[PDB]
Amino acid sequence: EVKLQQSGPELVKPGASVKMSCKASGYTFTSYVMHWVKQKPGQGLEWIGYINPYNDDTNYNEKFKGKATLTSDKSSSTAYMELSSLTSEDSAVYYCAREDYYGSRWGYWGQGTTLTVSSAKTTPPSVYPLAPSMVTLGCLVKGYFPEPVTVTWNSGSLSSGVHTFPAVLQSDLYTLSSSVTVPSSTWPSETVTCNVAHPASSTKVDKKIVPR
Amino acid sequence: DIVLTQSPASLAVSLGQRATISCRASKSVSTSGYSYMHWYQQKPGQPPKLLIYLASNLESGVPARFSGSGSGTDFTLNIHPVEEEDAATYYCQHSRELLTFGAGTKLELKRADAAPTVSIFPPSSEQLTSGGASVVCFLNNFYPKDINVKWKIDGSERQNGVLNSWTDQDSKDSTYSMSSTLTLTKDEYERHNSYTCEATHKTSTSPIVKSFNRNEC
Ligand SMILES: [Mg+2]
Ligand SMILES: [Mg+2]
Ligand SMILES: [Mg+2]
Repeated sequence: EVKLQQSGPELVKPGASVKMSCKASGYTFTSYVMHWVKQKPGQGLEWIGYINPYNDDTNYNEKFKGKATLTSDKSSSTAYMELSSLTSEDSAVYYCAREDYYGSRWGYWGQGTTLTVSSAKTTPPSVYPLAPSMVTLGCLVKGYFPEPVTVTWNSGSLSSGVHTFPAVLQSDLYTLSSSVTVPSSTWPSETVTCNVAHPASSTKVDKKIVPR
Repeated sequence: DIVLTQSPASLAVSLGQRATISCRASKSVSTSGYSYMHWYQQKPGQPPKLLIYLASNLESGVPARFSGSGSGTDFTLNIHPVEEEDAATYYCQHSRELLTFGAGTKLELKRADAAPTVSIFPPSSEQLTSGGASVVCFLNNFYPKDINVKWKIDGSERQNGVLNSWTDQDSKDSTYSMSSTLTLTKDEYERHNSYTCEATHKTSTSPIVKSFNRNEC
């Protein structure tokens, strides 16, 4: 099938330039125009511009004329976006999308690349188990930078009763928590464990929830 | 120069009701033949998804509960019957000249009022021995979204070092959840005996409170 694979999250310092990629597969690359969109947390979709990979023609929303440069490489079936003169206002999720011949509809989208433009240093999380009919257990992931972290329980086995809350930034560090609810018969008779990944610091930590 | 005005910005509907979302344009988007209006659905942490193309064509793989209509200057997206999974933001879109997205409509589900299930956690031993102390309070699966959390130590309100975080509306049951964390130093924590988080919510007249005594274990 058609697929659009965007590059992973990026943290850059202010003033820098960054180049995101959008790797297409499952179709003839040069036949379709590719668009880019900006979306800031909890806000609408802002069109950036497009690249026609067949002739490398481009057009931009005025807002990004100075800011964004779109390119494509026919060999690698990859569209690129270069953002320049970065500031914190450019921190956002960036999406690529393919425009279809069928009514100019955008039927296929990349998963999104999250950009953080920050001066703060990369820092791994400290993971703390929260131990105390159903039982709710917890996992505190404190003092990391940048986003994202990935939390799971029993490697996804307990996905059902889980709430992983959005990270909150304080003093240039993020903190979040995750709750899991299970039957009081299952715990502590069987082991529950939160798994936390912080790719930016190459961190994979497991903490078993043990009664006090 | 075609301006898209989408309305309403917010819509709350009961399970089974009809939702209707409108998008109008300053000029006709249908003068050359087909109507260049598309509709998208976006859920938190996901890219937008195409629902309807060219005003009224249902995209492959999307359910018949969704339908589009209109022509020229006025367009609607109808969802009927509305399901719990439809909690999302919906966008209209036009290209032709300057590609433009509507401002979006956030669809929220209505449901029965529900008190939070409140659970409170003392700092883990691992944290205390690194010199810190976070007291965590979960307030889970409640409705409606508005809720007040208060922290008390030895029977009196504290406000410093409190961080709150809220989830989006649940896909399955349409409830909301919240965490509140009170952070102090290890030394500060060990100077007090009683810790309390209390929720003021629309369901009860009295607040829901959970507490613990540091010196239990
Ligand atoms: Mg979906
Ligand atoms: Mg219920
Ligand atoms: Mg002190």
